Amino acid sequence: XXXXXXXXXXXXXXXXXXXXXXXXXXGYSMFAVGIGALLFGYWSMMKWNRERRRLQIEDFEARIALMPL
Amino acid sequence: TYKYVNLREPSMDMKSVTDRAAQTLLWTELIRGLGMTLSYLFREPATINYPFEKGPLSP
Repeated sequence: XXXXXXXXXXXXXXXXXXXXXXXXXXGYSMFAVGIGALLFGYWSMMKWNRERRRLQIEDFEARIALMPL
Repeated sequence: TYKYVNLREPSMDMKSVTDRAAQTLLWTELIRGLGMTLSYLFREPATINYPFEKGPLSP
């Protein structure tokens, strides 16, 4: 018997198929997070600015209180 | 046989236009491209250093 190269089929590798698929973000869903992060962003930032006003008047008060300076 | 490279505009109305506009306004697909090489960093490199390891050959 003579032995040569043998053939293999099984699944035939599956040639030409789109492996690319959309993931995580769809379109409308990411905009709700996007503007949602903005709405949370400005609201939390301005609370510290109002807290800065408590310091702002009190810091400049030191110059008014000190006249022997 | 003809495979055709032209897509002939995937966008049409409302839902198909806005998601195609969202990827061009910010990024999304570029962050998806950023994540492609992320997994490539995680997997081990197929590298052979010569003075100790040797490469594959034939009889």
